[PDB]
Amino acid sequence: EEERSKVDDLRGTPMSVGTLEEIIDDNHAIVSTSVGSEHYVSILSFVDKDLLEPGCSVLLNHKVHAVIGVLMDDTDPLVTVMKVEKAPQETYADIGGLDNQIQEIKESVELPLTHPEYYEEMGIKPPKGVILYGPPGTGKTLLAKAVANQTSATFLRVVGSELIQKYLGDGPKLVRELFRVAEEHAPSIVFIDEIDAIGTKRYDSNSGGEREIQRTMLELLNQLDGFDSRGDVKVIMATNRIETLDPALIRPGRIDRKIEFPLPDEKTKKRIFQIHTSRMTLADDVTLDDLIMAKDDLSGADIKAICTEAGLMALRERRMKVTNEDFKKSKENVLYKKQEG
Amino acid sequence: APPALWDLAADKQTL
Amino acid sequence: MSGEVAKEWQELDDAEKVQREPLLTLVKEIVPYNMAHNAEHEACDLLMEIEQVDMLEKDIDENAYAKVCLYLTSCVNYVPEPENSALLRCALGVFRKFSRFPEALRLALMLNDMELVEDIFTSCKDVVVQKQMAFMLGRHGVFLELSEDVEEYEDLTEIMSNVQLNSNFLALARELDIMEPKVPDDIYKTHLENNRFGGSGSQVDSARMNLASSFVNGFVNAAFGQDKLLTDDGNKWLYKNKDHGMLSAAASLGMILLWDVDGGLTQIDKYLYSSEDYIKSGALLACGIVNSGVRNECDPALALLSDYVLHNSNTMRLGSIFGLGLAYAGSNREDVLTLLLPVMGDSKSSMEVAGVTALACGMIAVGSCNGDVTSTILQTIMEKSETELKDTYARWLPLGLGLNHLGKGEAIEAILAALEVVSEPFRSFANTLVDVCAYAGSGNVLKVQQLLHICSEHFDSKEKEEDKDKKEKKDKDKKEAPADMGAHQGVAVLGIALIAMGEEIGAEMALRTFGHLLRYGEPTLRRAVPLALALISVSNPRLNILDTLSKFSHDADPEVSYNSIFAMGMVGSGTNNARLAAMLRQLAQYHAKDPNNLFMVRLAQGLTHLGKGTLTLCPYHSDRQLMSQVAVAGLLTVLVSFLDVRNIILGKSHYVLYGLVAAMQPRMLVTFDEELRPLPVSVRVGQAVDVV
Ligand SMILES: Nc1ncnc2c1ncn2[C@@H]1O[C@H](COP(=O)(O)OP(=O)(O)O)[C@@H](O)[C@H]1O
Repeated sequence: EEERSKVDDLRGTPMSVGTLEEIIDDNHAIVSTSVGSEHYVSILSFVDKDLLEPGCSVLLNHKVHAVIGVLMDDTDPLVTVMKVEKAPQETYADIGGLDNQIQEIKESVELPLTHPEYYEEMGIKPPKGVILYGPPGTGKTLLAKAVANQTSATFLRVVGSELIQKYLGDGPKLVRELFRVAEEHAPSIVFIDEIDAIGTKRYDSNSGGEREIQRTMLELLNQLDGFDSRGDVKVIMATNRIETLDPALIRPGRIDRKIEFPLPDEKTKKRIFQIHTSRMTLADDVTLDDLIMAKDDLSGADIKAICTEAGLMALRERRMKVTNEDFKKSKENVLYKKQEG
Repeated sequence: APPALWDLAADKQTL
Repeated sequence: MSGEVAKEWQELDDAEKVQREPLLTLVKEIVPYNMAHNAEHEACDLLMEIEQVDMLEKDIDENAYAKVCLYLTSCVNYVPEPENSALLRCALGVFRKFSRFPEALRLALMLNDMELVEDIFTSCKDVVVQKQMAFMLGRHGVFLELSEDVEEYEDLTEIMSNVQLNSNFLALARELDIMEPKVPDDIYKTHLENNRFGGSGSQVDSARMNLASSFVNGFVNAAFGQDKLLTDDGNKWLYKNKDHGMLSAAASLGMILLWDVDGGLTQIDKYLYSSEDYIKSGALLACGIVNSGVRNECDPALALLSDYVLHNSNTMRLGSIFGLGLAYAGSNREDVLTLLLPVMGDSKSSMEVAGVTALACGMIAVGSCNGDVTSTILQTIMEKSETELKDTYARWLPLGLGLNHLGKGEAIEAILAALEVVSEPFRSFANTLVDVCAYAGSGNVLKVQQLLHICSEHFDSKEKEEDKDKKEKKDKDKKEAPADMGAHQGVAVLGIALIAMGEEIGAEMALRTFGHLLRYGEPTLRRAVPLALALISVSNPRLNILDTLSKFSHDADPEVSYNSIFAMGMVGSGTNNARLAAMLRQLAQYHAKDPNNLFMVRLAQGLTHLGKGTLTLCPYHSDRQLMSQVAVAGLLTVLVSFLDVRNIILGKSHYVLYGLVAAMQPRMLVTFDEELRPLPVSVRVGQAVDVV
């Protein structure tokens, strides 16, 4: 009522956007705005003065640097790197053969949160995350796992060494922003994959050094270890190579859970070929047997890629239905493709 | 809203 | 017509037109229509069918054919005779359809059985008959809905079923009754007072006397007053005449006091003798209650208490003579022989002189009566009247009666109310407030009408406030109070205690009005507002209290700082937190003078724990260092030598666990009383409250 027509005059019409530097118990807070402007502002209005905290945006009325209120504004790039979304279409039911492989990690992600009764009544509580690995170039094959975990709860994917040692650090502080922001959105899940921080060699741009990459991995550990953050943000880790990964990681976390990715067997290979050819119409003479027998240790996206080129040449003939002959020669483009490289 | 009412009503002494 | 492939309406209500004539037919024509799939008018034919199976008295088929209906069963054919006829035939006939296995499976609140017995039970409870299936069937879910709005003081009664059905009967009845002002816990407060609740109270553990250990022994030894072990004593028929050994709270307070020594305890020699090197503190205030609750029982420091307070200095005698009878009375009886001798021994001419010991036997009573102490207190105060007079001691006397018994036949209110003639409006605020409220809980609606008419006469123009406050006190949480605040005087103290006491319920639900009265209320009443944090906050004080009052804490106003730190106060002392101990910093760094500073901080010290330690558990050295460093200031500023004992009142007192007081859902009577006076704290009111 009258207060809205009052405080606006004092804070109106213009007011500077300021930054809270530090707080003095007088209700006077040392503030900062461009450039080098410190001051004492004692106001009882809009505050919330407890939750302000230094390093945040406080309004500044031109007469004189007075704070009528506070506006928390983000945005921020790292909040944009979290979502959206996908709520992806890929269930863990769209992949096969890993039912025993998955069923545990599926529990450990849905054992808390959804269906807590057994978990909380049991007084056990292992919500420290998981760890994955698998050859030869899989792991996003386990993003066919995490792609089902993307269908529930809250999630952010941060993967690859590039986002760590890119420029001169500042070390983990990007990892710090990830951990703390995933704690702000808690509950959540952070999926790490293919940790090459030791596996990569060249420093991007001008950067150093190997040990500072090792110490930023170290602080990744301590912030995951950790002293002292109960926030979850669960952590899912994966890679191709478990060799270069240091054991300093495993005892803090993930100590309880890590899965091995096997290569598919005959019925799993056949199963996956059925999964990818479920959509595609194929000629009556298409046979999966000679396929899964002739090929050796291929995962899903390999035979999925031979489906993709089979449909490619099927479009070169403008046929909605792929022929087995063009499936064997179009296949031979990937067969020879791995035999050429 | 009541706490913000009394919160904004102290600006008369504050000014 | 009902089976015509056409979907045309209507097959409802048409049976009333031609009725007897279709009754020359049967359901046989109906069954091929409803049973055959891909046929028109499947469930619509049940609108006609529910009336034929209903008029034929058939049961669970009217249930079965009212499923998709959900509507017509309400209004259905009127003359009431076939309706209560097939209503009681359908009634006794639907429950015989139920629990036929036997022993459940139970129905099987569903939209068929419960919504239909609700639907027709509308017309059942409207005008005619009574006692529907609700008494026949056994469903407590519909028993929730069996009752209609009526005064429940009479509803304590039910059909006696087996203790099997009585246990979950009493559970679902309980959870039905919690929202409600009255709860099965009423046996405590009420009054009542008839022998029924003691009979059924000792019959709930009848007849097993071994596993009866819980609810019986804990109940007799957990009782400070004599009424429960008294009426229940006559209602406890285990053995003969030797159950009185586990009664009278002698071996009770002895056993639980030695288990408290099992779970304690407080330091004796080091602190108290190192303080005895310091001779007498200048506060003359809080040091006596130390040896009150601490010792308990020992005589040697009791003659130091006495022989000192023979000097008569101020009211310092208070906690001392309180340790006189509290020591020996810790178990029983005790001291009530020499407890009251100093009363007449010491014209008072005021409370701090002969009224202190006059308070003693009344508060140290705790279950007496017995019955001598009643007539002894009434007699001893009728001795000293003009010297009392109406003011300083009359504050504390009713606390020696109403505590022990609410429905006590003795009226000490009238004899103490003949002294009202002094006409002073001021001292009669805090005097007549808990003077008239502290005599009894009453419950008769007559008492406050009496005392309003004979007291007012007229009116006091002032006390009337507190008198409607006493009425609103008499009844408890009847929901009558939200109707009693409509006055909401410019005095406005009606609303503060009216919402304080006026609602006792587990769910707060009082946030809307408790905030609406501060947002809508006149100025300076918000000073009174946080004081309602005493009652409703027993559930979850952590979130809301330090939230709201955290804003009220750094306010420069010493009144809302004082009444805030109290507003949190004891209900905020239930448990501790890192926010409290960390917040204690710079609460004590303020440069303000006056007692409000160390009442804020030093009362904020007692919220860390209550009667817990020190051996076992939390160390006493840290308190020694905090109270030792903060006392370096002023230098005296004797209030620092008042605060150092202030925290260790509750700190080193121990020997009593609260918890809350209390877990049984009574309330401490000395706390609300005393904490109402120092709100305008001036001289000795703080020490009167320091009886604690
Ligand atoms: N066995 C399988 N079953 C179903 N889908 C699979 C399988 N293997 C791989 N895929 C699909 O192919 C992709 C494989 O990713 P990949 O390149 O092997 O791992 P990375 O990129 O981590 O090295 C996944 O996105 C998945 O959708």
